[PDB]
Amino acid sequence: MNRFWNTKKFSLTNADGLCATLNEISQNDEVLVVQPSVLPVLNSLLTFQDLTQSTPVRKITLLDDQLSDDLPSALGSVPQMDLIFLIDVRTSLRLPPQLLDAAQKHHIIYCRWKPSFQNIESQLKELSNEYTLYPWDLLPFPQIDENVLLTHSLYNMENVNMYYPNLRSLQSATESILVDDMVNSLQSLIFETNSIITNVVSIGNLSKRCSHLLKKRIDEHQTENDLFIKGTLYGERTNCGLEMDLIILERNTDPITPLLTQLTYAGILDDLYEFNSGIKIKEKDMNFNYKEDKIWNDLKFLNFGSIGPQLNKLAKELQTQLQQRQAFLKNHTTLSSDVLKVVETEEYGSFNKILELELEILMGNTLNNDIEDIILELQYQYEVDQKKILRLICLLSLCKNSLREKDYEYLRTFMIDSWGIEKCFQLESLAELGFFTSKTSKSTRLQKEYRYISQWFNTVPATFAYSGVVPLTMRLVQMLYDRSILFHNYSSQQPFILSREPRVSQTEDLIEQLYGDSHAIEESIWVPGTITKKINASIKSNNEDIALVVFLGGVTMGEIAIMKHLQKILGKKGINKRFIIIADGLINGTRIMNSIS
Amino acid sequence: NPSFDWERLKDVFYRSRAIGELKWPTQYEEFKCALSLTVIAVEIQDFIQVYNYFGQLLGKINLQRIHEDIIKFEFDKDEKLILVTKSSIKIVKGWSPLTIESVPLQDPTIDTIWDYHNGIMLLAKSRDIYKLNGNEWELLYENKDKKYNLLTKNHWSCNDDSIILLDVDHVYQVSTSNGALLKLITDSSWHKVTISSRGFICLYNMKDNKLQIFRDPARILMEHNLDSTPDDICWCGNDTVACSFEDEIKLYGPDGLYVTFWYPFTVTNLRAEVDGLKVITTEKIYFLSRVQPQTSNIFRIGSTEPGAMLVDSFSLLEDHAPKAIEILKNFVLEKGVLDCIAAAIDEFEPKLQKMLLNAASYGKASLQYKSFDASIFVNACNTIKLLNCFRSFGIFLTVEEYRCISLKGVIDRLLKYHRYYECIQICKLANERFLLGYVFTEWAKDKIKGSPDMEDDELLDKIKSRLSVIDMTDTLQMVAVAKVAYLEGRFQLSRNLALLEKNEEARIEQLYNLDDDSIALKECIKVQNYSLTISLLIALSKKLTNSQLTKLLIIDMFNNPLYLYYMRMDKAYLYDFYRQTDRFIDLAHVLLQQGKEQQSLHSFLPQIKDLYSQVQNSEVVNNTIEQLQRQEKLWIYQESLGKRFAISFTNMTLDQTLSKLIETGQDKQVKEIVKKFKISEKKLYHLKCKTLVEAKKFDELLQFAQPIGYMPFYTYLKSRGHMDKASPYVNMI
Repeated sequence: MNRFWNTKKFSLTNADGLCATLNEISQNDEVLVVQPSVLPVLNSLLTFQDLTQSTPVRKITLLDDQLSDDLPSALGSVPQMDLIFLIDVRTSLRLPPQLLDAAQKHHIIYCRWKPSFQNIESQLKELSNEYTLYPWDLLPFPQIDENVLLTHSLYNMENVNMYYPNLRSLQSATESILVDDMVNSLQSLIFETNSIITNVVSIGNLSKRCSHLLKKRIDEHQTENDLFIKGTLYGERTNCGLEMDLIILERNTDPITPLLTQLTYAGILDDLYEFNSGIKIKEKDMNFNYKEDKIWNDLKFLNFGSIGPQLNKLAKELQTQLQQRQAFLKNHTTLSSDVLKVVETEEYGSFNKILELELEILMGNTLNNDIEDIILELQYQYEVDQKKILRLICLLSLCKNSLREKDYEYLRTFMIDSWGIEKCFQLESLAELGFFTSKTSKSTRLQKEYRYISQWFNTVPATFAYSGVVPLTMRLVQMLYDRSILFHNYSSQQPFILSREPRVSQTEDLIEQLYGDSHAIEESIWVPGTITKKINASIKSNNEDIALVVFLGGVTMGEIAIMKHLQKILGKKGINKRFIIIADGLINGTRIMNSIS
Repeated sequence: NPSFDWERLKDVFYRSRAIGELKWPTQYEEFKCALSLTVIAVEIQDFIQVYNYFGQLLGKINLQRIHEDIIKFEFDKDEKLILVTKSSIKIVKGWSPLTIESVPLQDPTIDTIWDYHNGIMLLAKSRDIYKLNGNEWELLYENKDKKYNLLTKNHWSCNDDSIILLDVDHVYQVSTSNGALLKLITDSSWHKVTISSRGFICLYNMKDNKLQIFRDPARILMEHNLDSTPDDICWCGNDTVACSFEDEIKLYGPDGLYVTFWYPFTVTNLRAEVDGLKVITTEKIYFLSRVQPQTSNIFRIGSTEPGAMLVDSFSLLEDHAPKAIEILKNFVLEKGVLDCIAAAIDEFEPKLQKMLLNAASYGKASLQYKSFDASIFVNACNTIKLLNCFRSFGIFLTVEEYRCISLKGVIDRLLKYHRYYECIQICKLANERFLLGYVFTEWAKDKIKGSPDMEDDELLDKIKSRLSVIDMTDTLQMVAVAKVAYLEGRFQLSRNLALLEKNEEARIEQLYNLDDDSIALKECIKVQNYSLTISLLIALSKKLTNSQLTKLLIIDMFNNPLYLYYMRMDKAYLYDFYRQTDRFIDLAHVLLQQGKEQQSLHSFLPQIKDLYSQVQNSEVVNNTIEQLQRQEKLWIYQESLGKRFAISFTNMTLDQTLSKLIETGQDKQVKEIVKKFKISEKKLYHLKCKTLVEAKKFDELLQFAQPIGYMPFYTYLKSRGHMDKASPYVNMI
């Protein structure tokens, strides 16, 4: 596992899969037709120069509406170079309308998770026969960091958040498709590395459905005999034995954190500009590759207040010393130059205004009658964007468990006046999702004032990811392996202090007051230790611990750097764990509001 | 020593053994008979009886009166009786439910069948060459002028490729794949042919006895001028040619020598197997096999091969144990271990088999640690264990035949006569699982195709009860069982049989093709494979009607809007669906999305107001209509400003429309907006202050200063393009 859970191999394997499949289709020149929602994924695996070398493809086209008259131009190019479509129907269930339409007016590659045990298309039957289907096996490859894997399941071609679809009536099936996609992606990683999953912890109602479905699709595949052979034969490092944590969390467990203003260097760049599937900013672009840009690795998670001063050290270090590094040092200086100037000028600054104002809610300092002037001053005096208020208004409701009826209809009315009648449906979807409610399949939602959370989990004392606030997602993960956070604020009943394995004992009562139910957290154990694990472990012993953290619904870039800090703080305290943050996309405050409607 | 006789021609030994025992000892032997591999079919008056080699009556095809003359009958490859009539050919497919499948000539009005032998058939009047490639006479050779002159029905033969046909003067030939003449010898007076499995052609003259076995023309391999005309010139596998003088079978060989195998009783019929010459007598059946090199070394008299002295060494372990360890060291104990193993399989008697395997296992462990894999020994034991289990069931197979036809061949030959339990043990004994599936599904196929009046309730138990005992997977293939139930018309348990499959894709597909679509859809929810369910629905929509889909969706897919998500791009279908389903809040957002997609919300806005007025079963609905009723006053009042100020006001919010009034400059209309629309005192100040500071040094705020705390007057001036003239507000605070 240590030599097999190497994420860099995933990226190279997927690149080899496309190239191997591409050549066998044809040997003459080819024109690739790439779906717009998958294009940044390919450019993450391989560049244009690399692709043309081992494969005959020379031009890449998009499935947008522009490829209708250009399709006829491509039709002339079709004679010169073969046309091979590239579509992704895993989370859309429907082919791109432009592709099917263009077929009747003038070879398809469909992405698929790596097969598990063996090793939708009737729509095009109306068009014609002799259709060729070459599957492209895919695995979640690292894109932003070595220990971070994204499946890009949160968004389909319309760019609607599958966790928060704009059409509210479809959340019973849009949500459940995402879970089915997570299990298939997780099976791809589990079987490739031949890992054996030990005790599993899940928080939130939707998380349980992902663990149970994963157990069903793993139990139906492997048996006890099939389990003994895998662990013992495959090295198992002969040190401790078997351990595979599968902490599974969903976004609704911690909705406050996406509404906060990010501060990490890769968070601010994600906050101001939208990263895409390939983690490349559209307006100004460079190779945001951790493998290539060695400086990018050391700066992508520091507090933005440190990127500037620490770039002086990096700049002067090359003075005593390279040409490739020479462009890198100035490129990140320019990024720290472009970003820094935008901070104090755009919205009359207000970047420090929002940051200090967020705290005034996170300790309950902002009192009831002050909402009138605070919200009004932002919209008018500072000319701040609508989303930066609608995100801040949602923060008010969550950190006080509700809003008084005097202000709830005030804020709703004020938003209608300042931004039209469309906000009476944006503010309606927020209320149903629990982001902005009042006193007056039942998914989990926060049900407590953030004053209690700040007191209990010490979220407001390591506070570099956000505006001086530890995300509640870190505390939930930390409270399993480390009860020291609770023992100073919520104590006298903690069973232990430090546990190698994730434990949920004597914490179900805490969730009952928190999420409104005591059964939100469940630890359904898998193959039970010395009964099957240590018996297999000690067998090969005589004759670190990967701790996958699945993020259902997207992880903010501030919650990625806060696990790395969490992994380090656990390492010094005895519980040495490696955290692999499997997720399904990047989620921010601006991404949410563009999806809630 | 078993080498009692073990006669040799020139260098190789030949042996005779006893295979089974017959229980006729009557005219049945004289009566016509045929053999394939296990069974013998004799016609006793109008009662054709099929006996195995151990005298067990398996089946009995009484002639259905006659209805057609029965000249001959054989077995092709699978022990299926091929009763041949002057008019047509009637193969046999079942013995308890006798289901003779008659295959007629295409034109049974001019010619007639003259002879049939292993497929290829030959007409009578116009001597054509046909072939049974199924339920038809697939023609192979076309007639011509002077094609052939077979003196008697015993003037031709064929096995799989050559269709050698004996002319009067020449010896012609045909091949199945092409059907062409390949004339061998210009001069010939030959009267018989017994082409073997490999292709070694035989001949005979019967005027001067001139047995002249060949392999190809222009070459002679043997020309023994035997004395008396024989009775049955059979074949000894692939090697030699025998005869049958009275009770005297002589295995002829090279260079004019023969070995005589006298028999107590007369010789009736001879079947040329792959590696034997099964000889039938009135009492028991014999087997003129050929001695392999393994047994020719171990059991030869006065032998000195490594195989022989290992057996001697084992035979001295009983009392001369310190005198039998030295013999092992003398020779090469690698040929001896393998010779015993490869010779124990050949032997039939269990006693020699147990000693030979004892001898090999005795010397097997006197080798290096990894000298050779023991799998050769275990495989030999398993092969011998099976070939002795078949003998208990009446099927006698040598090692060659049990591998020429695999375990499927044995199972097939037993499934014909409804012996399913025996096939169960054989499959278990071989430690196979794929054949175990093929056994069960055939049993379930016949039971459904058998008793037609058996009620569904007890019948479903019978299939389920026997399935539970048998532990196997991927080969049960209940969809084949479901299809058989469907063909019989008992579709009630067809679903029930479909519901007991471990393959989700097959269970859903079979249930769909059975047209129990309501049940098929519901079960697909349990699997929770949303990829599969959405594939069923699009296929379901291909043959159902537009309304019938909706009727199914409402009843069974109420709280599961998956199909709607499949067509979210088609607002047309979702529109009429939601009203007919009588969902009104959900319908509003579809109307809403059209407004935002086409950038026109007013064109839909009053219609949305209508929909929220048809539910009333909520509290947020009363709030939304109020924000809509208040919007109605906002919109109608916009035309009032356009009817008295000649300014466009459409698609402007309350916030934006009040700013426009400050830019132009009004007194009461801005105040009319505030008091009528319930605009707070605070918001009025910032909105005009923001607007005024853009009005290029308006200076009216001093005339306006007469509840923002007097502070933000500075910031609008200070933090914008009005840094100058900020002093008046400095002392104003």
